[PDB]
Amino acid sequence: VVGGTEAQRNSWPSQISLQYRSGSSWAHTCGGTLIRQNWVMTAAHCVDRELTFRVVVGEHNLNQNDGTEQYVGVQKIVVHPYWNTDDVAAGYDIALLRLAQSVTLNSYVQLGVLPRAGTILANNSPCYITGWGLTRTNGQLAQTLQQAYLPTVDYAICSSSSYWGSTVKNSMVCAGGDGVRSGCQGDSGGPLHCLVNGQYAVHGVTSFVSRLGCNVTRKPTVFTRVSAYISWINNVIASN
Ligand SMILES: *[C@](=O)([C]([N]C(=O)[C]1[C][C][C]N1C(=O)[C]([N]C(=O)C1=[C][C]=C(C([O])=O)[C]=[C]1)[C]([C])[C])[C]([C])[C])C(F)(F)F
Ligand SMILES: [Ca+2]
Repeated sequence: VVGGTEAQRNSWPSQISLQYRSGSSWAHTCGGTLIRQNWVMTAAHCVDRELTFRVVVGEHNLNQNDGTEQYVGVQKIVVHPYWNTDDVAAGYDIALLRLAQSVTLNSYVQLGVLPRAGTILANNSPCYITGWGLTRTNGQLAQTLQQAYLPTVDYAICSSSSYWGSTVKNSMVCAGGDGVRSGCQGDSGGPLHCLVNGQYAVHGVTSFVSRLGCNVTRKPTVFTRVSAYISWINNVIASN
């Protein structure tokens, strides 16, 4: 997150860290959202890769023992069947991960609230991106979980030529584009939390940014629209 602030440790309890094995160690690669005690929602591009993964729930600081983490294996990966490798603009950038165990819930570990199917946010709706991604274009991961306020940019504006044009589809959410705040590498797969009728729900799965940088004016961060995939999600869970 470029232009982030440190999240309180109990603000975003559905955020997870998706990590890959690196020798003797584990490295954060993507975010995700805990959606069942044994299921995580992330981006397809995070997991359509030759890596071995684990999930950390109750994670705040990637570099320090928080005393709240649960570390769990990834047992099954279900990428959306219409995802195309290395092709974010074609959409379908979503995957579900069945965890090797069911995590226990607490103020640091909660299921993400998902929107009802079909729900679309009014332009300029209040949302926060969260994650440990780069804090500057070509920078480094955050240590502590970051948040940034990214108001939505509706499809009509976002798909206009001054914004993303035809790159953006109606199965995506755009948010931000102020030139200061954005997602950046390592935020991918995490939640976009939007406040509607007094409740935060996870409306987006972080997907991609501009070829010119992370924080680029009129190039909002782009997310998979969760509410377009409710039936898909439910079918995967029910079949696995
Ligand atoms: C995420 O944390 C990360 N996402 C990305 O880096 C994604 C994954 C593929 C590359 N990518 C990008 O965001 C890149 N953009 C594009 O590849 C792209 C831009 C424009 C168009 C188009 O048609 O208009 C098509 C593709 C940029 C250049 C890095 C963050 C940024 C959410 C992780 F991948 F894990 F790093
Ligand atoms: Ca930690």
